[PDB]
Amino acid sequence: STIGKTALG
Amino acid sequence: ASLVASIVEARKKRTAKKNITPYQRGIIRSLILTLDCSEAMLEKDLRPNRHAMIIQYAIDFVHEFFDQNPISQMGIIIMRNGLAQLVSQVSGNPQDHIDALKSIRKQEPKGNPSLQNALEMARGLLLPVPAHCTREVLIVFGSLSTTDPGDIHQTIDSLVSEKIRVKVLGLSAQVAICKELCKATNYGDESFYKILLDETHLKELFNEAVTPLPVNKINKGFTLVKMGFPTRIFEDTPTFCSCHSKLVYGGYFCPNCHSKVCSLPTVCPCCDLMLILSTHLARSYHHLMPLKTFAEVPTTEKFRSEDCFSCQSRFPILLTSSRYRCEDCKQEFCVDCDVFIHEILHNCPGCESKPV
Amino acid sequence: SLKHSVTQYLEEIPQQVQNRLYTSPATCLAIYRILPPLAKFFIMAMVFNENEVPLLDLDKWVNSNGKLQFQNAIKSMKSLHLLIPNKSSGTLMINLNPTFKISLRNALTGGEVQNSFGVVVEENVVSLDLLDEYSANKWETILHFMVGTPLAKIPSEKVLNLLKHSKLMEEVNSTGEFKITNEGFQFLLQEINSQLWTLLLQYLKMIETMDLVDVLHFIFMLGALEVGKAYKILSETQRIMLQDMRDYGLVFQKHSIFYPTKLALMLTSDTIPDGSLIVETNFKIYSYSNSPLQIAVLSLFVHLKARFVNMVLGQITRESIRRALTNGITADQIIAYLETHAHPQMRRLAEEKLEKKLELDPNCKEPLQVLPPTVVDQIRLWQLELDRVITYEGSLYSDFETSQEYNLLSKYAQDIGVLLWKDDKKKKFFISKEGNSQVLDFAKR
Amino acid sequence: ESPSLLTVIIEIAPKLWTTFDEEGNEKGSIIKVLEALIVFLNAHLAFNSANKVAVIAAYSQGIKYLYPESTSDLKIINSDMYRRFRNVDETLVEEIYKLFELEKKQIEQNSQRSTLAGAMSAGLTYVNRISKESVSLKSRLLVLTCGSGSSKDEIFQYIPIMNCIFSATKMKCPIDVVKIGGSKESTFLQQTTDATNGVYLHVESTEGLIQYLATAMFIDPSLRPIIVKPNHGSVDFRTSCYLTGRVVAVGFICSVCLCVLSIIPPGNKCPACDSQFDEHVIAKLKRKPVVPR
Amino acid sequence: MGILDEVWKHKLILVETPDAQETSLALETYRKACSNGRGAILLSVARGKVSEGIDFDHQYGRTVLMIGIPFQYTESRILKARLEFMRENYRIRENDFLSFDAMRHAAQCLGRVLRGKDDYGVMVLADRRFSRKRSQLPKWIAQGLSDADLNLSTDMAISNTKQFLRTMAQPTDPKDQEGVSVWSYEDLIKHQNSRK
Amino acid sequence: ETVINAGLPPSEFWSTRIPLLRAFALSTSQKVGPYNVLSTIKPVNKVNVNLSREKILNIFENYPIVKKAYTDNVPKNFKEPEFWARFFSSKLFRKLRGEKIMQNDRGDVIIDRYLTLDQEFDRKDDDMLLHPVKKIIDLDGNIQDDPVVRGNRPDFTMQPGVDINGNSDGTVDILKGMNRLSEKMIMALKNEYNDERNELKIDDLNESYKTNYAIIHLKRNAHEKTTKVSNQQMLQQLSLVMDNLINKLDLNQVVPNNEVSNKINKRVITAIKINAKQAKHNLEVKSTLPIDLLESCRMLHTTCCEFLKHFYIHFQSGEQKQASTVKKLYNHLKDCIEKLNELFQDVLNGDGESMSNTCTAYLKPVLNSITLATHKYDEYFNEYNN
Ligand SMILES: [Zn+2]
Ligand SMILES: [Zn+2]
Ligand SMILES: [Zn+2]
Ligand SMILES: [Zn+2]
Ligand SMILES: [Zn+2]
Repeated sequence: STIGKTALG
Repeated sequence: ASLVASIVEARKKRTAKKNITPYQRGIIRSLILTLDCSEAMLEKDLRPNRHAMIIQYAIDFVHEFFDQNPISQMGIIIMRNGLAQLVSQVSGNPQDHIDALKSIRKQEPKGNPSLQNALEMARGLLLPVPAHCTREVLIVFGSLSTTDPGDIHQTIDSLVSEKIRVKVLGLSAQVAICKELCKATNYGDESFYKILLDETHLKELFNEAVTPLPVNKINKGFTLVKMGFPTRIFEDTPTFCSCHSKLVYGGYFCPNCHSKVCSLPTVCPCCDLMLILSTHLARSYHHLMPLKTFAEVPTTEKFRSEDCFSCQSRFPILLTSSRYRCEDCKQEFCVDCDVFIHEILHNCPGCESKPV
Repeated sequence: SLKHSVTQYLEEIPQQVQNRLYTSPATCLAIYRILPPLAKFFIMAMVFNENEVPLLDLDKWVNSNGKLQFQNAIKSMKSLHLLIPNKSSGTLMINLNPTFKISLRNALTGGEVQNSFGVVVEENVVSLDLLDEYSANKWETILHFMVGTPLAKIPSEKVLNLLKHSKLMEEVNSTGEFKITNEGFQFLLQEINSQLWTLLLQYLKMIETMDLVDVLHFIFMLGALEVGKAYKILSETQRIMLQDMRDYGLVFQKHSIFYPTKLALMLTSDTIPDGSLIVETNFKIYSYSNSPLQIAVLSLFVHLKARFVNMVLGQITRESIRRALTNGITADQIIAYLETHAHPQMRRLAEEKLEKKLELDPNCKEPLQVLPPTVVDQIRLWQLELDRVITYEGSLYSDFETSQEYNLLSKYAQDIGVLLWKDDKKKKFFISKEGNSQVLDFAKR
Repeated sequence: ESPSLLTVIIEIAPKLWTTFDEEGNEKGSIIKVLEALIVFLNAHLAFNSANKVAVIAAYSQGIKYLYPESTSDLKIINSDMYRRFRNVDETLVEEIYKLFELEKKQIEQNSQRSTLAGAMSAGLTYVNRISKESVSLKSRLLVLTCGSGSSKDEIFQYIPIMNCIFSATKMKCPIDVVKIGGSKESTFLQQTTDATNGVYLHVESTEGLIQYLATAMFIDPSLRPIIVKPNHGSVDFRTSCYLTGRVVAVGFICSVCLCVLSIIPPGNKCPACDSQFDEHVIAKLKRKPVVPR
Repeated sequence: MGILDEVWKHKLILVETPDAQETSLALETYRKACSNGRGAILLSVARGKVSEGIDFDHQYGRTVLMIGIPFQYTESRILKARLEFMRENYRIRENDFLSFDAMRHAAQCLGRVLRGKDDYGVMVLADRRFSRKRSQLPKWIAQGLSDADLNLSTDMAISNTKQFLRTMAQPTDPKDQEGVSVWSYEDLIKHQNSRK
Repeated sequence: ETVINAGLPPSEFWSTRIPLLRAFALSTSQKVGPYNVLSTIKPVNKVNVNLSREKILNIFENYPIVKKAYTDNVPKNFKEPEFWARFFSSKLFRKLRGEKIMQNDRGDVIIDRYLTLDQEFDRKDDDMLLHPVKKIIDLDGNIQDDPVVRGNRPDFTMQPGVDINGNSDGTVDILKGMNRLSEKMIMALKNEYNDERNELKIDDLNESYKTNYAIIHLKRNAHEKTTKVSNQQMLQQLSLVMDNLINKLDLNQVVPNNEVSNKINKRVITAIKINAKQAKHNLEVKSTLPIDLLESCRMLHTTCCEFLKHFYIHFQSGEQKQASTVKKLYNHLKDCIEKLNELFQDVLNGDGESMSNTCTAYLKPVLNSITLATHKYDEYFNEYNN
């Protein structure tokens, strides 16, 4: 589950 | 009706256990374990695959076999690529056999099995073993066809000449040659070839082979074996071991050549007399004089007491009294004690308490 | 946690107070049971020997492997002043506290105990009918008030005041109501034994001038008493505190004689399942809990929809999780409650998934998950929504004549950990309101 | 950090204790051990509330359970004593009170063999039921024996006691032995203690037995690996010959019934299995060492 | 197609041939392979010479596969003349006799598998038309045939065969067959007394 | 170590290692069983077919004709690889594997010339296989049991298929090949390296097999180990303990005195210290000696143990003729004692006595065993001989 990882961009 | 069903079911099961006599059994034995590692092992009948379950249960059998029989020695062979491959020399060290089986884990089975090649290799392995030892072969066969380079019937006759008894645990269905091999080598007994019917039954078949087999009247092997009991020695400075030539702090000093051996029970590396402790002999006494099976008391007859003699557990009031009394001392026991007193503990508590 | 939390509280007690506490054998037995298992071994050996024993011999008693345990055992004993060291003739001797040694010896053997354990009256009362029901009702009532659900009966004023002063279940006069904070929900999650000590420890802290030693002796003594078997009513401070425990349900009085409650026995030490629930990917919840408390606690962060006698069914909605987070509950607690009360079917299905995953690729190992991943992720994301925008209170400093002064002020604020934002290009920096006074004082000097 | 069941097997035979009392200056020394045992049980119960206790007695005409009292009252201990300890102590004192009365009634009856082996077997069975009932308790066995009194025979006691070692090892249940007798050590009990990671202790005088029990015997199964066994003796793991009856360093065993023999039996036949032996094989064994002529 | 190649891995392949002596040698090899554990498969004709007399018991016969109904060549002048004569004289329908002739030759092959009562073997009648001819089999063969097994596929038959062979290898309780499937002298005397 | 510098006879060394030698020999003296090698080869336009040395050997063994064709062409006609390419493209390969011989194809010019030789070999093999058959299963007699029967000839469905011209279809030829291949495999198994009556009898009706396991009843009467009060006294003691227990029991008295408690504690600690001295040192264990010296000690110990093992084997052999061999072993054993002493002297002058004590302790048990062997041998030699 990816929640805290930096948002893609 | 369930409670009475359990009792009658137990009685039916207990019926097979009712008959027990002190059959003479060879405590000292040499067993060559042959395992089938061929394309037939890739089948998924036994999850995950036949190879994995056989190898895993082999490890348990090795541990159980050397715990019940400490003096015995064992060897491991595997049929692979149409040839019999030796994976561990016949010895009395369980660790070596366990390690050999562990290595075989990764090996992928392939090719066809060869009973003759395995039996010929097993025949050679069981030659140096002393005469007093009872030769034994435990083949775990999984295929339905055997490809041999020669006439296997000659090997069966040779095995009978060398007094080698073969036990075969088939996996799929009966095989004509396997049945003949077991029957011929077991003095005509046809009960030494068994094919399982599910995963659970395999463990029971493996555990059964642990116990020593009875010997026939005609066969004679009575003899004496020279042995000694070494004394554990504590030393401040480590010393070289005669068995492995390695530095070990402690060991057992031989009572003949004073050579130190890392572990027991093993043949002395110098004067080749089997060193053992009194406990090793003790473990096998219960086989010689098994404890007589208990008979359930009738409900009508009165009971000696309201509580179990050994563990003091009240017998449930309940249909049929759940009391089992030992014939020799006539003292009731519970169901838990009945299984315990005949599987783990090998002496009836009441009999020892009785003063003669 | 009781084996450690209670130990920490005892250590904080002054040495003189601890020596007084060891007078009662009953307390000594309780203090004996809380020490590490290795400490028990050494203490018991020293109880029956009236002589000094060197520390080296005690070290020799332990094997090489268990050296770490020995270090912990000696530290714990020294912390509680149980072992008194003496240095003389170049030898470090250790002896047991005479007060603790004598009291502990009296407890084990038959001797004078000054009626510490009480006196039996031979008047037994059925526990399954009255004492158990009384204990459940009192604990049920106090817990219901803690959860916030309406309930006609109100807890006594003394317990209400303790909760008000207590950190958990914060109450706000401006709102005019009482609400559950993060600590309050943690208390609910904790087992009965942990919950009981949680309240008892707070009461011990609150009481000032009822002597502390007298209260502690009664509490430890209460554990010794068995369910039922009333004992004759003991210091005056104990009597009033006994009434307080009665309000808590720890003790039952017929009006003369007080019957120890089942909770008292539970206070001594430790010792489909009820309360379990199923969470589906559709966010529905079905809890097989018939207890009134289980429904109330679940309703805190779940939008209940209907109920049967056998079970209660609801659904997680943005409103429910939002309400719980606003109260003060963290998303981690919400998942923890759901996982610990997972239905056996969910556990069985999760195990099957893990087995299949291991079969596909046993090289990689992952933790077993009982709840569906999506439900957990959605709850976590909802919490992140509340913290979407962060607001700080402070002041902004700018318009600096020289860059050096601005840099020095920014560095000073960062050092004391009160700088929130800075920008050298604009020569501006914003600091927290807490550090505003410190920054202003530094600027003046 | 888990409960540990403690089973005590105490051999109380008037013949053994009477000899010990007569040999020593003290009279009625059995009381000292009995009272010390009560303190020992209290100490075990104080270690942890969860753990339990069991006591088994092996008297002349059989074995009885001192505690727990069978489901099927005099005041002897202080009433103010803690109820948890008082219950065990009161029942034990009542049971031993009755047991001594039965022994007095059966004094005329004569017992030619000891019953320690039966009690040890009974104790192991009690351990088994406790583990079966609860699913999760460690177990331990303590044996109190007196060696001052003369023993008519002990070979019969080898097989039963030896079997218990395997049973104890399977459950990983240590068995400790405390001996109060003239002889420094035995041969069977000592082997039992060292074969299952247990403590063996011998005390010359009954006085001060509590110190021994509290310091040495008081090793719970939870912390067995980290504690060092105070036992100082060394077991030999040897057995006496069938015929000569002497400890054998190098000897012979027949493959049939597995019985030790220091020397070749007369008649070339095993004393035990009554089975003949080939003359050729025994001749090979009797061969003298090869020496230059 | 290469199907025989896959067969060669598991069993030797022996085939009946017009020469009588060569067929005898094939039977000798087929028996030897079965006895020594190598395993062999015998391809023969239902209406041939091997079916009339050679008994494939115990290890020799563990599975019998009937590839089609052994029908006679319908377009034969001799057969047509006999059928017409039989119909006019003995009043036997042509179709009835043809089924009778085919079934007798299939039944005889099936019956060569068993020598005693301990012997076991799996009989396979691989043909669509055998489904409706169950009543024409010998009574003892029909009794062992089940309704579920009346119309089967290859996958179902193989799964059924595997379970059957596994079960039949297990030891049988003597009490089960002590006095029902086999009679001792005492049992025979008891039965005789009961009749009288 | 034990045969170059030691000088022990090479033959004696292998005497005690027989099982290891036998296992090694059997690891290469066993061969797989016969099988249809050609049926395993699948060509899988260009097609790649793989071969292995084991595969090549199997083809030669099962099919002598291929071996005869190969042996001629090995270096002479062309290189080996070209042979297999020609062979697999020839009609001989098709015939050998039982494939029906289609209309004359390209095949191979050279290999096809051996078809006549292959047919001759097959005829010879068929003659060898042919032999009298047991009358129980014989089928020639059945057809000839009525030599005069001249009934109607069977339809074409009961006869081998024939072509329009009347020539044989050719299916029977491949069928006979299967029979020949199976017979060749089974006959090859039986290499140099009333019966029917028993089979016909129904076994199920025979008497059930009865076990004949022996039974033994051991006598539990063994000798006792070898290097009383009156009833009234027992009753008096029993009464005294009975009165004491009922009267009053004081658990406080259980506490020991100051002096006795110290003595009890001292004894327990002393035993613990001795035990603790052993439990701290109860992959190879770390050694203080240098690696090079340690390895030398390992070599000396290993050779010393080997000498002792052989000496005891001959000493206990119980054969007078072994005396000659025993003498040499004894002399070798004596020399080892000097070597052990010599090594200690070298360490004494090499390590300055610092490691000499450690080295002596390491080799002390083996040295004690060797000197014991000499004393036992000398003592027996002295009295018995003279
Ligand atoms: Zn070693
Ligand atoms: Zn030796
Ligand atoms: Zn029981
Ligand atoms: Zn009995
Ligand atoms: Zn014997």
